[PDB]
Amino acid sequence: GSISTAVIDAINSGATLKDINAIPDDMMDDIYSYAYDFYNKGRIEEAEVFFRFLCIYDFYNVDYIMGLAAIYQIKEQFQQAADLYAVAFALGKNDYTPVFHTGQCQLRLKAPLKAKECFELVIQHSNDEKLKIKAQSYLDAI
Amino acid sequence: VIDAINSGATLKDINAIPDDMMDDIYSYAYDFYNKGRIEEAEVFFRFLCIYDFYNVDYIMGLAAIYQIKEQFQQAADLYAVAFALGKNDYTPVFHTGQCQLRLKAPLKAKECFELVIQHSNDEKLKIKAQSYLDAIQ
Ligand SMILES: c1cc2c(cc1CNC1CCCC1)OCO2
Ligand SMILES: [Cl-]
Ligand SMILES: [Cl-]
Ligand SMILES: [Cl-]
Ligand SMILES: [Mg+2]
Repeated sequence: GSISTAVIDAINSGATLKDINAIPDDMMDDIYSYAYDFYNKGRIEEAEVFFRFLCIYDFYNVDYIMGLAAIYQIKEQFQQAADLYAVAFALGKNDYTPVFHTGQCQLRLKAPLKAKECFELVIQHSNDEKLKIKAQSYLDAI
Repeated sequence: VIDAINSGATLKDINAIPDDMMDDIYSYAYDFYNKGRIEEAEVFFRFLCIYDFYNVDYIMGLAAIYQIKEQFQQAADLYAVAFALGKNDYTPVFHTGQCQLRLKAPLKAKECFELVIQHSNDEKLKIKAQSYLDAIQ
């Protein structure tokens, strides 16, 4: 998966495609919009390939990581999604949506204590009042 | 092994080396590190991360090696993976902040140390993070 690629790239420490600016920003933006065109039409497998492609080229990009994590969550690959949401959070820091979705994933993974901590984190630190209501609704059920 | 290469799995997933032997190799990697045998520690931590990319302590060991060698971006990259995988541990975020300072990105560094202080339950780590924050202009 995308995380394995990132680690192998770091181990080998050779030149990557991004290191040589092999795909310009404007082309990456286009491929990202094509990925969502597929996603929005229900073509989830093609969207997944396009987001994997984006994450091979530029893994440490919140928008690419969040798109892929969403696909994994829909596909009920909850651990893979949670792992990617955590990468997105560590890169973004100020957006608590990846924490909220991780909490959803942890519930499905039968880890309610982890899920509770995720949702409490949202309520304490997010300034998105609507996200906080959603998180509280999950807390009410645990 | 070839199947794991062709199917993306880890060597750990197929129990290619016994558990206690891997423990020994990790200990030897750490011995090299503590003795300043950085070239050998790097080989050993790379070996460990090839064996199990998903092991947070293996990743952290290689990231520390890269940080010592002043490959600050490469260290920061691994620290982001180490965070995402690990068990509510903000230590990789703290070291990312150090890396960002060395990369002349003090606002990114500040956000790292602030994240540690807002969400870590490691009091000693938060003390260190605050000392860096106190110093950031
Ligand atoms: C912190 C960061 C995250 C996250 C979830 C968390 C919070 N976990 C709980 C807090 C105490 C331990 C369990 O999902 C994305 O990134
Ligand atoms: Cl938020
Ligand atoms: Cl580097
Ligand atoms: Cl900066
Ligand atoms: Mg508030």
